[PDB]
Parts: sequence; C-alpha cells; structure tokens
Amino acid sequence: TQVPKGFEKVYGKAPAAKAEIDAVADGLAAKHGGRVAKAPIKSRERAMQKINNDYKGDPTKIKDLARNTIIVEGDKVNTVAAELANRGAKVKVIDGNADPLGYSGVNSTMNTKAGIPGEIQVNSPEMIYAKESEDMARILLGNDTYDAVAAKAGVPGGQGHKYYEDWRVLDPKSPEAQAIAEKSRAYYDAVRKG
Amino acid sequence: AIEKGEAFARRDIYIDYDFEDVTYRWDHRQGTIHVRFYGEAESPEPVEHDNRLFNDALRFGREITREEYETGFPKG
Repeated sequence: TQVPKGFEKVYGKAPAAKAEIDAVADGLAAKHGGRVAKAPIKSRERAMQKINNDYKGDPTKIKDLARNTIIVEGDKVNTVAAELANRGAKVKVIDGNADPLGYSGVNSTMNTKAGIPGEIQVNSPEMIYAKESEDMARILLGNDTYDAVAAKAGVPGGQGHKYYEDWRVLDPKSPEAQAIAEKSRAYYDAVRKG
Repeated sequence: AIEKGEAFARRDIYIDYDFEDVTYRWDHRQGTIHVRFYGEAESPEPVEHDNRLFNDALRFGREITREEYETGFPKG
C-alpha cells in the first residue's frame, strides 16, 4: 500500500483541525438545543486508501480527516446550515427530491486554520435513525434520543445505509439500480411523513 | 443527480460535482470512468465503478457537456 506524497505533512494538521471544527460544532450545537457527535481522526490506512482511490494520491484533496456530526431537531437543521455557510464553509444541502436515494441532510467542508479541511455534517434524529444501523444511531443520538425516536418512528430504523451499499456497488448501466433507488426514496419518504 | 441505468448505456456522460471540485467522464463503449479535478488534466488511471467519490458525484453532481468537461474548471 503506497504512502501518498506529502501524506504525513497533511495528516499532522488533523488534530488541530479536529479541535477547530469541534469547537465550532459544539458552539452551534449548544446554540440550538442539539448535540455534537465528535469522532477521532481518520485512521492512517483508511486515510491513505481514500486519498489514493478517491483523490488519485493527492493528500491535500481529502476533506474528512477531521469530522463530526451536529444533531439538531428537524426545523433547526437549516438554521445550522446557514451558520456554517456564514463561517465560510462549503455547504451541500441535500433534499430528498434530487438525490436518487432520497436522503436528506447537510454536509459542509471547512478550511481550518491548521491548513486542512474539516467536515461537519448536520441532520435530525429521525434521519439518522433511518439511515444508520442501531449501534451507529445510538452513538450519534445517545441512548435516550435513540429510544425516543424509535418508539415514535413509523418505519424500522437503519435501512438507509443498506440501500446505499447495494446501489453503490452497481455498474453505472446496471439494470438493478433504478429499483433499489426507488426503494430507498420510498423508505426515507415514509420517515419524513411522520 | 445522474441516476445509474438508462443514460450510461445510451451515451457518453460528463459530470460536474462542485462540492468536491471534481468532474468525471464516462465512455459508454469502453465502459470506463475517468476523473478530472478542477484545475488539472484528466487522471490517466480509470476509476472503479463502486468508487466512493464517483457515486457521490452521481447522487449530488450535475450533468455537463463534453466541451465543458474538456475545457475544464479553474482550480477552486
């Protein structure tokens, strides 16, 4: 497995980028009544594999060495999105009507003072319940939010990431893609109806 | 978005994904994906069809023309 050129120089700013994006995340999270799921720095092997595969060996192109998630109630997601934009983040607002898989949420990239990008995602508890496995949703939401969301959910949780995995491995001309994407949109739509 | 299926079998497809400053070229005859990042020449190494960033480009990017792709986008 080939170390990318300049890899360690980029990797060493990741702790400082983490502190920076974690500080702004918990600011904004504690502003609107939400929580921040902080995460460690991307592991070395995976960071290198992702630089080599997604970014053809350029380590300055990887954006999620440092990352976290802001979990807020549904109608605050948008407010938080605008907040990250005002701090210069690159912001992707996903609505379920364009994404072939019908997911919704916010992703943003922040160029931190340490000289590398940080990733801050934002979503509601309902969306995270829907997309992530139970183990994952329990960590992101905490045990009590998880249990509250699951009791009031109208759909079994945790199917979203499943559909993504089945869709992602398909060849771009696959006869199977369209049916999987439809199943994913119908799933996330049922979540959002309630 | 550029959904998998009909279009990729129909013809060449060119994709802009501005969130990550990346473009892709699909050659339907050869069945190959190539990547071109903003401000760069196209990478010679083909891209695997289950590649993470490519599938992000399908979900969240937009279709462009062959001329737009070949002209390229200034580095962000």
